[PDB]
Amino acid sequence: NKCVNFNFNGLTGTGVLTESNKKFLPFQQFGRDIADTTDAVRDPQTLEI
Amino acid sequence: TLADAGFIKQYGDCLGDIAARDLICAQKFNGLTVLPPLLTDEMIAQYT
Amino acid sequence: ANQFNSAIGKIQDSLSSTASALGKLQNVVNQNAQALNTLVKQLSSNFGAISSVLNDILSRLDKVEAEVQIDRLITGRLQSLQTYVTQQLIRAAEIRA
Amino acid sequence: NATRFASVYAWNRKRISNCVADYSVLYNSASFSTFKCYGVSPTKLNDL
Amino acid sequence: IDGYFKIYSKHTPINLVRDLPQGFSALEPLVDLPIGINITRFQTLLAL
Ligand SMILES: *[C@@H]1O[C@H](CO)[C@@H](O)[C@H](O)[C@H]1NC(C)=O
Ligand SMILES: *[C@@H]1O[C@H](CO)[C@@H](O)[C@H](O)[C@H]1NC(C)=O
Repeated sequence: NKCVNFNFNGLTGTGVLTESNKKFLPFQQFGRDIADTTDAVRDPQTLEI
Repeated sequence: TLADAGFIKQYGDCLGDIAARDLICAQKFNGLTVLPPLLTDEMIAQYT
Repeated sequence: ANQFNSAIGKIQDSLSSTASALGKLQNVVNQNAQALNTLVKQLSSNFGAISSVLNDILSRLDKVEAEVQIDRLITGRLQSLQTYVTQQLIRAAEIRA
Repeated sequence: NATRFASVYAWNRKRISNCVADYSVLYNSASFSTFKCYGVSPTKLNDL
Repeated sequence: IDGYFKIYSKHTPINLVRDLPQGFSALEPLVDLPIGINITRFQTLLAL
């Protein structure tokens, strides 16, 4: 809920992280928007989205 | 059917689901903006 | 009067029933939308850089090995804007007319 | 530091997984002539 | 693909006697393993 310089696994960017309702299936790690920009990620330590 | 009119995209919708289904949040997020016409759809109806 | 009141009646019925009546206006909204969707789609291109993502260059290469990759993305994205702004400038003249 | 390597003709492969890589160990060694890379820059390898 | 082999799969109940069903569904991944071999040929396995 705060603006941050995130890195997940090397996927460096800048954003406000927020809790997702997107139903990622067990195999998935990133989710992308029409522009081919990531807009969701499963956290590598605690697997919430 | 309108691809937005530049009105009030205050992240109440553009954070969450509609940011995934609507093209216009992706356009916004890539630095492309749509701006309102000076005269509202009420003011053109008044001149008419 | 009765012929006028009937004809204004058919204007409602025509606009209400047919799909095509406002096609000249829908085609402007469609061309404005298509070009913005294309200008966004262009961002996904490599242009010959190792990634379409600006951060995936800056997080894999040093401050010299990146500049050539980044200049490819600048050249490609800038020519994408010059295309869009040419289309919209030319299009503007059609709407002005 | 394998005792004896394979021949270039029969070249060996190892899958390295589920472990931490510290390439700065390799890069901080004086031992190598050659440490040349083709899709990453070696000092960034540790950030990834 | 390129030094991996992987399996995608799905289960659905249906009531068709001897024909593959009209409809649509997509197979999720179930495993990947890096066997890295020259495959050409295959056979199925079953029990009495
Ligand atoms: C590593 O992450 C798991 C959850 O995936 C957590 O339960 C565990 O406590 C972490 N490891 C250590 C050493 O704490
Ligand atoms: C795999 O083996 C077959 C049979 O000897 C041979 O025809 C084929 O060229 C080989 N392909 C590869 C990629 O080794």
